[PDB]
Amino acid sequence: SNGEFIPHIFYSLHQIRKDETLTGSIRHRLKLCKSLISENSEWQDIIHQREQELQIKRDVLDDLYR
Amino acid sequence: RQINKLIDSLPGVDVSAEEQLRKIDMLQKKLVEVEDEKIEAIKKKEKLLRHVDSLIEDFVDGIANSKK
Repeated sequence: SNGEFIPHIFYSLHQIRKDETLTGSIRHRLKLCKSLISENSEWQDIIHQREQELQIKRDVLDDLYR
Repeated sequence: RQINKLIDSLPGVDVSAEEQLRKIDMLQKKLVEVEDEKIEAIKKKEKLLRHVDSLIEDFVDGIANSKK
């Protein structure tokens, strides 16, 4: 997901933690973050499989030449 | 003049026939030989087609063992 929308919330959150509209805006951005993350070792395994296909075919052509 | 052009355009005739008969026999021999050559060529082409077939079943076995 996008990582540029999170420090914007952290700035105001820092201000509130140091001290309705401020926390209201913070929540208004946090909802957009909720919908964003909701919309958006494992892949390694998958990588190998895809290449497995490529390797078998290369071996066949190499069977023709040799 | 058309008659002169036609009698001059006719194929080369001969007073004897042994030439013609000889030509016929020779042509027969050539026919037999070229037939045999055809047979051989057909055989070789068949062999090659068998080979590239073999390649194709290799590929099919590959993808079959692959995606499923």
